[PDB]
Amino acid sequence: EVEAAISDVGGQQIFSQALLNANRRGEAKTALAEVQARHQELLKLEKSMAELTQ
Amino acid sequence: FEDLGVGGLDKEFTKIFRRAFASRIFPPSVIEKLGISHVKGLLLYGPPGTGKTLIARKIGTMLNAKEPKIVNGPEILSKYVGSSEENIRNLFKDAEAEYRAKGEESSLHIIIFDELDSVFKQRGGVGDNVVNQLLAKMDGVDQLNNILVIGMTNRKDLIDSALLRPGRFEVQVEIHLPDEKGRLQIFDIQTKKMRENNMMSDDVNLAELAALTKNFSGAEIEGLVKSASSFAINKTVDIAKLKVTREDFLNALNDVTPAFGISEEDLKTCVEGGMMLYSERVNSILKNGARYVRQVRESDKSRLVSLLIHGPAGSGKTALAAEIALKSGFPFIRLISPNELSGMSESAKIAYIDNTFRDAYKSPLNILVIDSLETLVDWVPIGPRFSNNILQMLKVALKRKPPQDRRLLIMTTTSAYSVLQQMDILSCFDNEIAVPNMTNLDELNNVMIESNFLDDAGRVKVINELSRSCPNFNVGIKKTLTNIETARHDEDPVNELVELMTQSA
Amino acid sequence: DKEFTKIFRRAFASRIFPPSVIEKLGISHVKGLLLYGPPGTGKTLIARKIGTMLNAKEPKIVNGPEILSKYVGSSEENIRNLFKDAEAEYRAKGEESSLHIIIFDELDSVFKQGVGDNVVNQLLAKMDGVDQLNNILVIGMTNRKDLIDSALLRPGRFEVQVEIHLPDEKGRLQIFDIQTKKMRENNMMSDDVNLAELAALTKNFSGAEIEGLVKSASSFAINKTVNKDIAKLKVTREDFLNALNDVTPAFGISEEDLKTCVEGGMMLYSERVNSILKNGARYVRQVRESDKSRLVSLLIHGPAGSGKTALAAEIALKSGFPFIRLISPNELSGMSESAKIAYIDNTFRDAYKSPLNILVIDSLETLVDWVPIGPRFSNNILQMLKVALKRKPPQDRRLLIMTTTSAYSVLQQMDILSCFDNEIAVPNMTNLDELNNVMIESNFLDDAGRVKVINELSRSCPNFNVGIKKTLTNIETARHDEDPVNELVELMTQSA
Amino acid sequence: NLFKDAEAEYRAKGEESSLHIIIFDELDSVFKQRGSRGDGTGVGDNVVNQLLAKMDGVDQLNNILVIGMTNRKDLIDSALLRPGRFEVQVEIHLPDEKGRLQIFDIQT
Amino acid sequence: NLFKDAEAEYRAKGEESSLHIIIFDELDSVFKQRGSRGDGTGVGDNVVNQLLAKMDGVDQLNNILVIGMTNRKDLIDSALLRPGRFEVQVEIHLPDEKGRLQIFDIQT
Ligand SMILES: Nc1ncnc2c1ncn2[C@@H]1O[C@H](COP(=O)(O)OP(=O)(O)OP(=O)(O)O)[C@@H](O)[C@H]1O
Ligand SMILES: Nc1ncnc2c1ncn2[C@@H]1O[C@H](COP(=O)(O)OP(=O)(O)OP(=O)(O)O)[C@@H](O)[C@H]1O
Ligand SMILES: Nc1ncnc2c1ncn2[C@@H]1O[C@H](COP(=O)(O)OP(=O)(O)O)[C@@H](O)[C@H]1O
Repeated sequence: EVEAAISDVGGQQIFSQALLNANRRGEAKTALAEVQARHQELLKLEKSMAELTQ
Repeated sequence: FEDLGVGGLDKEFTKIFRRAFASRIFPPSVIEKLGISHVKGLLLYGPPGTGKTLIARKIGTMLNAKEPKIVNGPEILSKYVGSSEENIRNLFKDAEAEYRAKGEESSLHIIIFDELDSVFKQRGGVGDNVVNQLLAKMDGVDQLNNILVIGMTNRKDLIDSALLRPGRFEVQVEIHLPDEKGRLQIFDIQTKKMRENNMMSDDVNLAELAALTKNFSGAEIEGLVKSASSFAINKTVDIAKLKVTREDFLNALNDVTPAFGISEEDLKTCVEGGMMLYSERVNSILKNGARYVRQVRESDKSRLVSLLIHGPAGSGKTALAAEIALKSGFPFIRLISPNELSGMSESAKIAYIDNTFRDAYKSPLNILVIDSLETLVDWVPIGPRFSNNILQMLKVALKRKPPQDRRLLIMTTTSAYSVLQQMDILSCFDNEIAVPNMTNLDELNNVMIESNFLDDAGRVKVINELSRSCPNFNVGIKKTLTNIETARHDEDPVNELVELMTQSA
Repeated sequence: DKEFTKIFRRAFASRIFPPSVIEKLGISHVKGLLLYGPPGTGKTLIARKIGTMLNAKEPKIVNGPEILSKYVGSSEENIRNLFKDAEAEYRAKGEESSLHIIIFDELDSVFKQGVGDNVVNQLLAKMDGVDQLNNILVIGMTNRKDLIDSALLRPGRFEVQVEIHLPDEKGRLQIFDIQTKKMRENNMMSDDVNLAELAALTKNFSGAEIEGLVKSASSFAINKTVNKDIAKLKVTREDFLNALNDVTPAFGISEEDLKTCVEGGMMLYSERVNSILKNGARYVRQVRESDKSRLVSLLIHGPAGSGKTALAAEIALKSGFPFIRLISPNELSGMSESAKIAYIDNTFRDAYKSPLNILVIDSLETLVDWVPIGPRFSNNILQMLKVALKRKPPQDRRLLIMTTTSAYSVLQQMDILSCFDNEIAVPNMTNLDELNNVMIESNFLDDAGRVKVINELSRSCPNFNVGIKKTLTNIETARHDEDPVNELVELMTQSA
Repeated sequence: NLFKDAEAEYRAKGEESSLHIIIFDELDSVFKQRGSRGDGTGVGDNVVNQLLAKMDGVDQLNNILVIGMTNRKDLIDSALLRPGRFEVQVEIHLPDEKGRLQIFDIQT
Repeated sequence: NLFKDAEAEYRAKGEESSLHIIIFDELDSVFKQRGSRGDGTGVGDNVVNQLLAKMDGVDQLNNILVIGMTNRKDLIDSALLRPGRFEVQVEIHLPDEKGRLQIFDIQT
């Protein structure tokens, strides 16, 4: 007559992935992309003070 | 008690008030000086649709508790591991919080479970975890005595043994169907908006209405009244005097079908072909049935009777049972036949039958009919084969006396007597009625005049031909009626009716 | 139109009355309506049109999957944002507030049995309980009714259920005309195209795939053109007829097999055939005429190969009733037991839904799975049939059932013979004249051959006794080997 | 971002627009049936919804043919398989003997 | 996470640490005989075995007291009742008469 055939229900697991804040944007965001123009200024101090020391 | 909207339930409120609230009413100085905790659980049980939700709700308002938090049984389950039980845990959070914060001056909380037996079966799968989770928290290591939990169920005899111990579910209460006084009070409460606002005529006497309605469940009375009012207003469409008179009430009363009442429709269908007394036996049979009905109604000790009717196939057995039933006037009537049960699974059939048995014990007065036995038992002679379990269900059922003063008559029918003795079941039955088929010509005469088969010439000639031809006439009524119709709608009565009728006997 | 009157009379009556009596009495308005049916029926049309017809507010159309929101928790904010206007209008006026209708395309999409759960909680919270908003009416619809969460399925919520339907002749014809308008005006259909017969072709089709058909026939016309004759572009029936092969429906029809069961044709080789046919005609008349005989059962039995199914099918086809179907073992192959029982049950339920009906069951033993060794057989199916055959249909409805069999003695053994009203026997032919009739009807040999066959058989085989099937196949096989008698007579002789 | 160019050009020029074609090789990667569960981060839903918005309510963009290549039809949302969206489905099965000969011809 | 505070004190103040007490209520729901039931996903074994490893592992503790309460002694896993883990087992059973008298005394 009868027996077993399909059984369980209460039993499962799940992993979990993750995205990230957008503002993050490219690494260049404050104190990163400005270092290009901040360097020309610093080269200006170096120079103007080279005039100073000479 | 009755100042609030609940009629007929009197003892229950005395008991509940005495046991539950007599320790929350007095000033805490006293009861603290007394040193007793509070009851922390309640189980009230009964048939559906009796007003259990209502009583549960009103209790909270009486105590000025917080708004009730509600949940229903089967929804608790989820299909992930341990969230089915997380939900059970969530419910007590706010009570915990307010207890820790305030202390002993916190305001009482209320929780309502619905259909408790749907999950909380005896333990020993998810089920054990659920039962466990509720136990460990209902009364745990940390004290929490500002809460109250209410339980609602139909089957008390299936809940796990541990929840019913003094400490978790102390007070057990039963809710039964309304009595006559209950019905009268129910009408009084329900028809208050109509009464003061003056849209009920003065002719309607609700006491008569109460008397007329028996085994009405207490919810459906609302259905009746709203239907009647809707009927009246729809009939109107004028704003002279919108009055509801008795005719609306009678109409709506006629329309509605209670759940615990007569199932007229299938019985009328059962006897569709009519009852004509073509011979002398019929009278006697019906007299027997009436006698037994009286014996059931009047006695005290014979609270149950089992009565069997049997005879040859096609003898028209079931119709007599339906007739006897319909001429009795009892409030509760149901019919079990193979027709309903067709297509179901085995477990389904046993469940159905057993439900149908248990319901009757509630009502004061009941008759219950079984259409055929070998068919239900799945008999087939080669081997032979049949289902043992259903047989045992029936065998056990036919001895169970009603649990209380309620009363029951059981009627059953079969055509296979011999098999039943070879089964060793015959001891179930106290008394027997026999239904043989016709063996005479004058009986043919009576039936054919009643059917008005043809004019007298045809009638006389056919009885003469069968007199001279068939000496030992013997058939049941089924073939007689169907053959008569066949001859009628066919040609030349001698050509077929006589020939068929010989070929059948 | 019947739904058009049910919903009007039953549901939508309370709002008509002066609002004062409704507030005073306490009567509560019907709230929820579920339209359900297969895709493509145009349900959104009726849903909009009910609102427009009843002079209701302008609906909010919301898609099913669109309820699922990007942000966690914002779906529920949307659900609560939707009702603000109706709730505020109710606050301002109350009993005089206008009727607000909300239409939910693909309700099942999100309200399945954790955003999709909070939305359930959230709707359920506002829709009943603290609120008594009898102006927020809802009209949901779903193609798949089973996925609805049980939490919502209770009285007072979605109380009225409405069935949708599929195209009729004049409706499909009118939509055909509607689509063809622009082309028929501009003289670019060949006049030979008759629209009505195209409707007669398209039986299980709905408008969008009608457009598919039109575009396809056009595309074939294009194919004819491309390997400056644009003036000759005219869509001809052969484009449309050829295009019929590409598109496909999602329906099924079974009438065809009750037509293929008589593929071999009738030959009327003997008189008893005619007698039987007359009897069947008599019985169908009997059913049609008498108001009391609402259930008639016949049994047809005979030796294997005598020919039993074709006869019943012939009776049924000459009957001409609205509803005819067939149960044969062929359809039931490959399933498990619990599935055969359900299939049979469904078919029986489907036959109670028309004033006059005919039903035919084939070769009972195979349905019961009889084998004589044990003997073994499946009892449950047997008892299913036993109870089914004796059920009087609901009021005013009438059936006529014919069942064919070939093992009468076994049938006698199970004691089921009580279920039938009248029996018919079908013996196979035994006389050589009948062979001659069949033979001339088979026009396989010339006159001389058709005489020599009977001459040879008369002197070899007095008792003929073979089923017609064997005769037909024997003729067929003999036509290739040796057309002369010197094959067929012998082959029949081993078949004698 | 893919649809911008053709959109702009079309919007400007009307119907003269040159026909633009886009082909998704290996479509079944991400367009699994949106009415699904597993309840991770819902990006796998948003994506398909986006395409559908740009594909059905095109707002009169009639110069686009999107071609999908797959090995297994079944995986895909039925909500892409409907009129107005992926109408024609072409099955390409094993070659015959004559085609076998042409394949030799071309390879050799 | 139940043990962190305990170990933390042990490492710093070696012997003098105060006693930490942790109470398990209903031990018999999660810690069954490992391997018998059909786990399906394989969670229960992990719970049991994690507890085994921590209770008396390669790193010694001398601070902790753990309590367990249950109705069905027999179902608990076999290895946990080894002395050194759950050493002393006590039976609570229905009181006789003198017990009942004492209960009445101390209640009222
Ligand atoms: N006095 C009567 N004698 C015989 N038949 C009657 C009588 N009164 C009514 N009937 C008809 O008998 C039928 C109902 O009886 P029923 O069909 O149950 O007979 P049965 O022998 O129990 O059936 P079955 O042969 O299936 O066991 C109806 O047609 C009913 O009208
Ligand atoms: N005179 C005839 N009567 C009936 N059928 C005929 C006749 N001549 C030819 N045939 C053909 O016989 C074919 C097969 O008949 P049918 O399917 O009834 O066989 P059957 O004897 O029922 O088979 P089985 O032994 O499996 O039950 C039909 O398609 C029909 O056209
Ligand atoms: N004894 C009663 N008195 C007044 N109303 C009742 C009574 N019993 C049921 N009702 C009505 O039925 C509804 C309550 O349903 P209830 O019967 O409590 O649900 P269930 O019994 O199915 O849990 C309310 O409208 C209530 O007024």
